[PDB]
Amino acid sequence: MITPRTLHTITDDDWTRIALLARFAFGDIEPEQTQAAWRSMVPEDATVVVPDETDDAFVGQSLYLDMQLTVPGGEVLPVAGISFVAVAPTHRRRGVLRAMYTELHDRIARAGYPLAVLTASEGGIYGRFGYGVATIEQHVSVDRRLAQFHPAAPDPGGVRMLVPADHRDGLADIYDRWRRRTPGGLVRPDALWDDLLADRPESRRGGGELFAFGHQDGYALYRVDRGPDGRRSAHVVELTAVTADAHAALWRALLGLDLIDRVSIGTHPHDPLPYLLTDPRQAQVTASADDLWIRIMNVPAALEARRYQADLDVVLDVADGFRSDGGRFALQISGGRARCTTTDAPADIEIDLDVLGGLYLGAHRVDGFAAANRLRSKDSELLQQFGAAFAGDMPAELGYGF
Amino acid sequence: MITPRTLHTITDDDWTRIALLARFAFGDIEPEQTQAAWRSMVPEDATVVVPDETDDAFVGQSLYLDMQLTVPGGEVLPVAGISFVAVAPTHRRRGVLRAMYTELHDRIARAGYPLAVLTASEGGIYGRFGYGVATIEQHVSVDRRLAQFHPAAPDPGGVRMLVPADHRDGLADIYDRWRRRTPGGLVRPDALWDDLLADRPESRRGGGELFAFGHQDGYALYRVDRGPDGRRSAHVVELTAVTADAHAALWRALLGLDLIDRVSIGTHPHDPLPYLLTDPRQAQVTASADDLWIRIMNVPAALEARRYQADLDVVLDVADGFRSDGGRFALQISGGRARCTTTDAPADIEIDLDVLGGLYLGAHRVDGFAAANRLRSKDSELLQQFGAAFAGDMPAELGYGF
Amino acid sequence: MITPRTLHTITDDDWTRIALLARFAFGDIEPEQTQAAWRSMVPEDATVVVPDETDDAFVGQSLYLDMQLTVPGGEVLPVAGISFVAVAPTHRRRGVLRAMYTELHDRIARAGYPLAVLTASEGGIYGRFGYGVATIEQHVSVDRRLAQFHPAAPDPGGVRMLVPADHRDGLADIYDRWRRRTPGGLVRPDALWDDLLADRPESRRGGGELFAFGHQDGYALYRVDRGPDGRRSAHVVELTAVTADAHAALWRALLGLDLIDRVSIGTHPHDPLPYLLTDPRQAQVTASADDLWIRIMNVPAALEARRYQADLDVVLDVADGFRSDGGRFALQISGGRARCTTTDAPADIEIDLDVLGGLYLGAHRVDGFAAANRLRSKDSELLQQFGAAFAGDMPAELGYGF
Amino acid sequence: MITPRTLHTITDDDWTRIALLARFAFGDIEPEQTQAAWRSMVPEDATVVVPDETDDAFVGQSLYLDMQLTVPGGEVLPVAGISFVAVAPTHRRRGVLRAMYTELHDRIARAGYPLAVLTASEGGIYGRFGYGVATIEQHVSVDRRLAQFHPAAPDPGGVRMLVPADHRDGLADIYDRWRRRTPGGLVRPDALWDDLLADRPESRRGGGELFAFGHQDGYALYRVDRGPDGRRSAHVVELTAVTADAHAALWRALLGLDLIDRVSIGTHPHDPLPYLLTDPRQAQVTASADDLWIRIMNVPAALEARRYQADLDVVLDVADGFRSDGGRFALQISGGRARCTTTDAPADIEIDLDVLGGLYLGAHRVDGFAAANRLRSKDSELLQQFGAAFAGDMPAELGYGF
Ligand SMILES: NC[C@@H]1O[C@H](O[C@H]2[C@@H](O)[C@H](O[C@@H]3[C@@H](O)[C@H](N)C[C@H](N)[C@H]3O[C@H]3O[C@H](CO)[C@@H](O)[C@H](O)[C@H]3N)O[C@@H]2CO)[C@H](N)[C@@H](O)[C@@H]1O
Ligand SMILES: NC[C@@H]1O[C@H](O[C@H]2[C@@H](O)[C@H](O[C@@H]3[C@@H](O)[C@H](N)C[C@H](N)[C@H]3O[C@H]3O[C@H](CO)[C@@H](O)[C@H](O)[C@H]3N)O[C@@H]2CO)[C@H](N)[C@@H](O)[C@@H]1O
Ligand SMILES: NC[C@@H]1O[C@H](O[C@H]2[C@@H](O)[C@H](O[C@@H]3[C@@H](O)[C@H](N)C[C@H](N)[C@H]3O[C@H]3O[C@H](CO)[C@@H](O)[C@H](O)[C@H]3N)O[C@@H]2CO)[C@H](N)[C@@H](O)[C@@H]1O
Ligand SMILES: NC[C@@H]1O[C@H](O[C@H]2[C@@H](O)[C@H](O[C@@H]3[C@@H](O)[C@H](N)C[C@H](N)[C@H]3O[C@H]3O[C@H](CO)[C@@H](O)[C@H](O)[C@H]3N)O[C@@H]2CO)[C@H](N)[C@@H](O)[C@@H]1O
Repeated sequence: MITPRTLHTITDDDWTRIALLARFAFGDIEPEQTQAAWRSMVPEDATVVVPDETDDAFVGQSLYLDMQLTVPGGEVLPVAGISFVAVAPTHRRRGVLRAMYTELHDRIARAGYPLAVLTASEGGIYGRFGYGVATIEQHVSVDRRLAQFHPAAPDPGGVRMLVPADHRDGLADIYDRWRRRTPGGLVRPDALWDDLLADRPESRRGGGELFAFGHQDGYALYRVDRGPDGRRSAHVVELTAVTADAHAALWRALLGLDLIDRVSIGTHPHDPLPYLLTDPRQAQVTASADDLWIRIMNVPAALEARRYQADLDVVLDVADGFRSDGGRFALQISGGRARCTTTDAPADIEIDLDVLGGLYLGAHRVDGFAAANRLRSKDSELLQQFGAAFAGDMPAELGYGF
Repeated sequence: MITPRTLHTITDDDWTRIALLARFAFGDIEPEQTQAAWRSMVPEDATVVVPDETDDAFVGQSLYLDMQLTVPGGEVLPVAGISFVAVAPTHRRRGVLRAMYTELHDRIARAGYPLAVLTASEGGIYGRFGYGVATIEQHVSVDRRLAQFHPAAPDPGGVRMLVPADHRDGLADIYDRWRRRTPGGLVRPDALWDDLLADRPESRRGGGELFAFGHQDGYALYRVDRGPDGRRSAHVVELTAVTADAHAALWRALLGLDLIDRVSIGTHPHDPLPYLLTDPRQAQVTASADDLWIRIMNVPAALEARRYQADLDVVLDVADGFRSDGGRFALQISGGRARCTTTDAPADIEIDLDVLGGLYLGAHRVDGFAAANRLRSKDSELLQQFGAAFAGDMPAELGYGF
Repeated sequence: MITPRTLHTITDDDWTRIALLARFAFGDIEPEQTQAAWRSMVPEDATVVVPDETDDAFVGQSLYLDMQLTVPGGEVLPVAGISFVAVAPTHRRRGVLRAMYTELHDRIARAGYPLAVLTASEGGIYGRFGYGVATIEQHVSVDRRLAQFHPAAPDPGGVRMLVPADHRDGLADIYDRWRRRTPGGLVRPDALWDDLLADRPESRRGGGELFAFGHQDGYALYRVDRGPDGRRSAHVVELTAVTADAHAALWRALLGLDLIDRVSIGTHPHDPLPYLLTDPRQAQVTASADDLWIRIMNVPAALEARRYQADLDVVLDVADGFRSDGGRFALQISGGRARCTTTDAPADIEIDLDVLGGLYLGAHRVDGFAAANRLRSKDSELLQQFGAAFAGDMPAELGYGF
Repeated sequence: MITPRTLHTITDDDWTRIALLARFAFGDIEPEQTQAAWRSMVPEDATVVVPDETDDAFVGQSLYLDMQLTVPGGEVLPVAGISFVAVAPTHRRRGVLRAMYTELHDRIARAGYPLAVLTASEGGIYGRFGYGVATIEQHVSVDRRLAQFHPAAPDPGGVRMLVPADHRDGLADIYDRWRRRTPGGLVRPDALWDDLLADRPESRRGGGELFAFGHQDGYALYRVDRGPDGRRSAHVVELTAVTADAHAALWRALLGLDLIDRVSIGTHPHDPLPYLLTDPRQAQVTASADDLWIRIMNVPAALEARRYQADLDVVLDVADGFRSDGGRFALQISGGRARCTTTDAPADIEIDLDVLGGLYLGAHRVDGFAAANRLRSKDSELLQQFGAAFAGDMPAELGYGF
């Protein structure tokens, strides 16, 4: 009783049927405008579902969004943004997920995309299907009362107080400038902008209505919120800056607010904030989570489209235990650019598709993977070269979650 | 108007004074015998104090340890380790601290040391003097019952259950082989060993009673504790491993304790553990914090000491605002080795000595300091090269605190 | 080089700038018709703001409300209620505050107000400007199920349960009766009652709709809420009694609710609630925090207005390091009343202006101040006599906060 | 059934009976040396027990310690400190406690004591027996990191660190100088001093070993304590200060412990500590609670021993539902000194014996009692004159627990 039919387009009864299943698997009723916004991002032939005994509702679902992701060196690639994946609580353990994934990857594949990307949702299983953790989110916390900036620290001022809803075109532009300069940057449709700034109480979790700071080269969205204390603290929801001074002047404004005791952000790994303060201990790094996951769908494409931090000439055997996207490729990186030729010479390096996925925005070291035999070579030193080559120019940051 | 006094040698009465201040200053301190080992490690003319208006106990105290740190590429350097620094709460008011630091650091240079090192005390100002954070601890924490090793991951066995005090010599040179390999490695006199494996109730601190896992190329000391819940959790006091075989093996043993709920450790930034499991989410990285602070006491000595990761030719002006260990240097790095001579040439890159110290073990990135003007160049990729070169290839781990 | 600017009258696109600033600066934006009411209370030429270089929103703002304060002895003085003072977290450190406070106080002075009053908010630098804490607020928690009145203790009854809104006038009259009897007493404009009984969800925390109790001489507003447990307790929001029996009878009421585990109230220091029980231990006193602060603007005006508890023939040297309302005064107090007149004699007692302020409503002892050398006299008993004089019969208590 | 007998002295076998019953009723068995300390204090014919059927153990116990309370004006009286009151939880609800108290209070009365005193515990019924709350213990905490002393504030200097053990005499001497100035000052026998510095761990509340700060005119005693999250608060157990400076100097000391995030203390109502800080808000009053309770045994003797702050000539009717120590009394106060003789004329103020005991150290304001009818007079300004007379120059602080 398992066959998946790929929706050519998402009718209003299909979406209703999907927002039912999705509601069970993900929690709240993301509001009408938020999902419509999401629905608008779905290329056609991009929704694989599995119906029930009587085709009244769905008992499995998936889809990818049509996205454009920046990779190191600056190129944008179109990526397939896998999401709204759910199998009914009732039908699990009967292999619905796998069936539906194969069909969605053959659709993702035929539709052209070089990379597939997701965020991890609880209970998901991703490694064996070839997805690796590509970016890291690091929650960092500053007690504003004791933080005090370093002498050398920039102090560019020129930060306006903003109503975010009134500067859609303004913000969205700042974001775009950063997007083009930062790996992990997704393009964000006017749809989502419209929907973010709206400040739906629903999507709202973690504070009240939305405050915003503005700079010619950056902006910051944050919410205030009280604890059991009475004592409030600020949570930064997005802080996007395109110049160092943007970034600095914003952090300066943020620790400006006398109302609040702490400010926390969910940032990327090497954020400059601590180095801005006289003493790094004043900023308090308190978690490191996975953010963006990545299945490389077409090796040569993906590997050539990005730039490299060291030079390397090697044959690379990619294991793929789900599809046939691997094989042996000849990686040849010359002045930080690659030419990734299909081969059947012997290999220098064996790598599982999920770990090629992960290295890819330069967020990892071969150290963990190698020591875990997901990254093999008779030649210890070459494997260090490989990692250096794949290391990132700039710290990856996913633009937004999906 | 206050002059400090260098003690040619620390007497029983001195030490009593020193112990008394350091108790008020650091909290009811180590046992008598731990104190005895630290004392053991203080060379001559290495103690600076500000005597009380009449000498009973001191108003100000500082000394340094004779130590031996490992730098990248395995060279070992003698380093001065600034410990038991403290100003009696009754004189934190009047500039005692700078007085001692000036004298103590004078002493440290008269003695030859290329580096001064310390771990941070609450209340200490540090970069002012040229100490920068040079290594990092991530607090990783795995939920045993849900963790799961990767199918790929090595399962070498080789683990012996241990009573720790009973293989003091064995453990001790596993740790040496490690020390010799890892940047950050402090030598560890047997005085310190016998103190730790003595496993004293006061110096137990956070948990129950040391357990040990032994292995031909690694050990793991841990303590179990249970809190209000009724449920236990292991905390790893130290895990030293020389092979990735030792490490996997040790970690397999660790996540084998049915007794245990979570297993916490305090380790370096790019630890194999999460890569060893099927889903990097099973391991939960929580907090990242400073470990080891460095002040470079002799730029050419220390710069020539380690090895590097790109080539580099640059003239470096190094800004010290405490002593005069500053100045313009030719930094010439090829094939890893560096030649660093003093010069009158115009500088390509300015750098503040406290950030030169931080970068010294390969720990950070340039982006942060650059962003804050603690590191400048009109050429923006000269910087990117400089950084690229100072980077490490073994994550730096401070050997123990002091 | 900043010149501030007085708004002779508040515009609509003036009130817009002010709310926006205020929202950035005090957490939430209180409901519209809350703002409407306050703004209703701002007299002419009583708003001081600082425009941006652009002059689009405000980067500094402050204003006073014209009010009506009761002092020891029942006299009622007009008082500048300093409110909404706020500085954009962007132009911080630019000392706009001194620029504004200095104009806003010239205004207050021109207007002829004897006192200025405020409630404190985070970051507020207040003593520095001659403000002093003038009333104290004790929080109290009775656990109903073990509480029980004393045998001797009044049981008048006469408490109706009310719906708050419907007896707006009735409430208002009762309040007013209290006000004229109780130093601390602010007049409450009808605008404000309306907004109070209105009970909009947005400035309710913590609890639900607003329950109430009505005695001929007293009333009690409160909210109930489920906490974590989730067991319920009642926050008394405001309880006003003119006679001991309304006090008794209302407390009786409050403690007879059943949902309730405990009843909590913020109230003044010598509240007879605990004296009303068989054991004061039933009535847990939780905190003691600042409420109303006072800056004496016209020393003679203000001193003369109230009346006193001891006699006193002393020469006062009020010290003011912000403005110039200092000087030496012959303060002679005979049987209640004081004639304070400016003079040239040397001093007996010297006294910082912020101290005179806090001492004004009686709720301090001179001991603390004297110890700090904020209250200096060479004559030891003179000081203790000053205290004697400035004490008061009715415990001071602010009417409501702003 | 119940017939209490009054031990002439305590024999070693009698003490074990009491230590037995005490453990059941109080939990920790105070170390041997503690118990001896108290035994030391128990005078002749001062122990009252009820034995059980076999006459092997006791099923009800009580005694009083011979003590020395300091009352207003600085005169010391001998007071009977009721201690160690127990009833076997087996024989509770049989009237054991009233029986025991009645005889204990003749012993006290016939002994010649004008005051019984105790620190309340458990349940703890105390009102009816004539005991009222006499002194108050307000808990204060200071976030050390944020607190600043007011510029005006003494910085007297003069504080040393100590091993408090090695300074018992000079400590006790300072304590003595304080005890004779402060109402509530108990005399502290060497035995007790010896037991406090004994620092035994099974009587150690609020931290680890004892720290000391000594001044010639005061000392602070505190423990340090580490929270779940590894940050230390330091809790003062005793801060005895004989002059203003010593008080300033010691706080100035305490707040200078970089180790410590907050300091806390259980102190008296009007301590100067918040007044010493530039903003009183950095100090936080966090509880207010009963300390010492008092029963007046002999009204005339007691009222004559203390001094007063006003004058009055009144007939005082003292209620008493447990003994007949009440009566009507001519109370005339002038010069702050009172003569009090029995009189048969008719009364102006009728007073419960609770509230005379409670009002005795000048703690309370009479408004509370009067509202609750435990204090009564027609003439409403007579109550007011009574209270005014009964207030106290020095804030009262119990010397130590018992
Ligand atoms: N594949 C899992 C996905 O889970 C989704 O649910 C959400 C979450 O799972 C995901 O949360 C990500 C988290 O994975 C991730 N490890 C870290 C990240 N901080 C979170 O994202 C969060 O931060 C960014 C703000 O910059 C926002 O874009 C996002 O709304 C917010 N929830 O962001 C998704 C969108 O808010 C979808 N319900 C589902 O379509 C999809 O399948
Ligand atoms: N100069 C500053 C120093 O502060 C010191 O303070 C002690 C602690 O602050 C320091 O603790 C460090 C901590 O700062 C640091 N941020 C991280 C580190 N993990 C802790 O160290 C801890 O872990 C290591 C191994 O992990 C152990 O060997 C060590 O005993 C343990 N305390 O280790 C020191 C000794 O435990 C000393 N009191 C003193 O010698 C010295 O003045
Ligand atoms: N300068 C502080 C001013 O506070 C205002 O904001 C609020 C707070 O400052 C103020 O809070 C005060 C608090 O300061 C104060 N130290 C103690 C008091 N418990 C609180 O007030 C609270 O209690 C009283 C009744 O008990 C209520 O009337 C009041 O609405 C309530 N918020 O009550 C105001 C709410 O009406 C104004 N936005 C602004 O003028 C400025 O922030
Ligand atoms: N309640 C009756 C008494 O309780 C005693 O037990 C102890 C406690 O009751 C009493 O604790 C009191 C507390 O009741 C009291 N109402 C408030 C006070 N904070 C506590 O006292 C505490 O702080 C004081 C300093 O103020 C310290 O001297 C003392 O170590 C500490 N116990 O201090 C007593 C001894 O430390 C006796 N076992 C008993 O003889 C006696 O009947």
